[PDB]
Amino acid sequence: HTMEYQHLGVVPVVSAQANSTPLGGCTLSDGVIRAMGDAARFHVDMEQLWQAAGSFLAEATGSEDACPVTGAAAGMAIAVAACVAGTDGLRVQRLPDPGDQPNEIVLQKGHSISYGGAPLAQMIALGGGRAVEVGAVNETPRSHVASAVTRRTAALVYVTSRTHAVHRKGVPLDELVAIGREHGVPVIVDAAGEGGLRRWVASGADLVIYSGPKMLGAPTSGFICGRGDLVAACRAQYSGIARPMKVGKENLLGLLQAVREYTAVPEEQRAAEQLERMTKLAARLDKIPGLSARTAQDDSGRTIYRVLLTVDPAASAATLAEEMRAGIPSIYLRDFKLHLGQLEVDPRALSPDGEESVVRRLEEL
Amino acid sequence: HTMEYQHLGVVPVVSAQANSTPLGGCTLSDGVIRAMGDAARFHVDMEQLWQAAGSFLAEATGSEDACPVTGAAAGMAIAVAACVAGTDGLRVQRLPDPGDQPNEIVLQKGHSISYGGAPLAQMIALGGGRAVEVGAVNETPRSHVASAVTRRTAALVYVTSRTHAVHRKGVPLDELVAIGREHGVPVIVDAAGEGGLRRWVASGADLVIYSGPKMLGAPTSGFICGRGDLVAACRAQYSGIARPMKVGKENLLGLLQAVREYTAVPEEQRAAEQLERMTKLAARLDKIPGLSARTAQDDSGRTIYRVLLTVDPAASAATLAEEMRAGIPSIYLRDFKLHLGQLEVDPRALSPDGEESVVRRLEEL
Repeated sequence: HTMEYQHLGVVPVVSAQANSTPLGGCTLSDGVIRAMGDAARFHVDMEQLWQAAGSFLAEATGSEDACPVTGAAAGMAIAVAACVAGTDGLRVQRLPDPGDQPNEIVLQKGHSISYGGAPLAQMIALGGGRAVEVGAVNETPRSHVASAVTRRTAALVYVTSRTHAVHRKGVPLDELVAIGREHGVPVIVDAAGEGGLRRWVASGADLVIYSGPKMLGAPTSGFICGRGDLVAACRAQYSGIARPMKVGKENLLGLLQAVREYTAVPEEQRAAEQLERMTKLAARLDKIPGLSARTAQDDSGRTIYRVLLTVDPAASAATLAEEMRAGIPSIYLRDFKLHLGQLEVDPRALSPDGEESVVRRLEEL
Repeated sequence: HTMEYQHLGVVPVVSAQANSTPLGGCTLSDGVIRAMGDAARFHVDMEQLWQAAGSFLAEATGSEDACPVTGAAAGMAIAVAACVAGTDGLRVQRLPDPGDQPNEIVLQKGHSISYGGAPLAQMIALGGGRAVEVGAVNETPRSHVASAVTRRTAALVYVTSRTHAVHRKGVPLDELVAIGREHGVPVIVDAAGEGGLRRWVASGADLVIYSGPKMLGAPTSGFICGRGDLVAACRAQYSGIARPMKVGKENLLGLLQAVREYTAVPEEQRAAEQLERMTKLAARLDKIPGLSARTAQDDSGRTIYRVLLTVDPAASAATLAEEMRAGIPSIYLRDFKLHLGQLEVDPRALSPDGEESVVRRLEEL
């Protein structure tokens, strides 16, 4: 019959570390799945579909236009290419050679992140740019950034993630927009796993990048929204460095159905339901022998709740984390606080049956 | 009479953000002050004093030898120069020109910190080296570091601070030592504000840098301890790039008296006294109108305690922080958690009269 994971010997896993790309991103709702199936039955003008999908994604973000991509990593490469090559078909097809165009891409040292091993500076190089890192991980003064903007500067890159990037004594986004407007250089925003669909565009940034499977519950996909002229320069890159970064019509329709369902549920019900589900889950874990648990808000200051595990060695935090990933139902928890002897259970990719699969696997030790 | 701060119009300040360099570092005990005064009355062979002070500082750290410096920033420059120029008097006096010596200094992207605005890579350039940053702030695989070590590599730099540097999915120190021993390249450790005087040397690193005023309660000073041959190459740099980084005999004797007093008080009494003093201080603050307080261990996982303030806007966290630094007794608190609407009160530079100066200044608002 139809091939499934069990046919390939791939047993599913339990994701208690949110929508990780190495874990397939996220699971789709029945509506997202059905949208991918209906789009796979007809031939459509992809230029007309891209223009229509862009206006849909721009309205949901309050921006001028939008351009779908495969994800946040491809979003950065295309956004940089749009600022370097523009819409000239010959310059587009000559990238990553910048030719005679300014291609310096300025960013703070603390924002030099990696996309699953691929550095953000490598995505800048694919788009014909050269990364110029300013400041240090613990400090980057505003004057350091403004002095780094010259006639050879093509764009400014800002990473919003307080999990993968560091912002301590850095330059805020509104300061970068003020710097960009002062010299006339675009500002590119990496908002890969951000839930706010309008706050980052409202900052005045020219291009804002979202990843699909992170929060919107979409298949492998993404989009770049912002100013109309630069979003138009993004689309032109699909005749160049963005040609290998294909976006199938099934992924795009599945992405639009994910946004329509995301903008329907209010953020209050999604936060309250998670806050009450993790409060009930933290009680079941705190009663385990030699394990303390409590509901804790996101340390970065977001409306996301999890269960901070206190793996006291009287009952090893590092050894116990590997024990969960090797059981019969493979379970992946957040281990960023393993140096503090702690672990976390993220509910953003955890099914109700997945919650029971974690309490049972924990009770067996 | 004798000139003091009041004669210059400099009014003292209250340090609730530990021993910050911009705040004069730290205050000295009566014994440290007396040691600086007694050393200022006699002429001594500085080579004999440096040899004697090195053996004293090496015994307290369990290393082979030690070399005093002005502080952690100068420690990095001299340690790099020791790995690049060695002990050749001509190469020492030709730095920061490396000549024909290998001068690549490999470090993780997350460890590219700054010393009060001066980047760590700039300190590497002063010592005749070239910084090679590997990986990203959120990830740096071990293979990335080992592949970056070539015949042109002079040393490996590791920053221990979990406050100013990022270690998330990075390379641990014992892995760097294994990499250094594999290729035969020294390992340089920035342990500026570390309290452990022996754990970092015991890791096998060749050179370990400590800053005086940070934890040891010393005047402006510092030292580099580690392997004998490289510590000898550090001393030779004082005929070169370390000549402007003078260390007066008063600062050095004051540093040794600080180490003798530090190794006398057990870490149990210093941690218990702080844990009980901040527990009593957190109760006086939690009773303030619209302010919650509690004793919290160091988020990085250290035996240091502070009072996490919950500045609810019902009674602005950012505005209230500036209000404390502008009062009649200027008070500086930790504002690294201001994005979370919080603030901290560090007791490492807070006198008992300084504690009362903070509760009174907080009660006046």
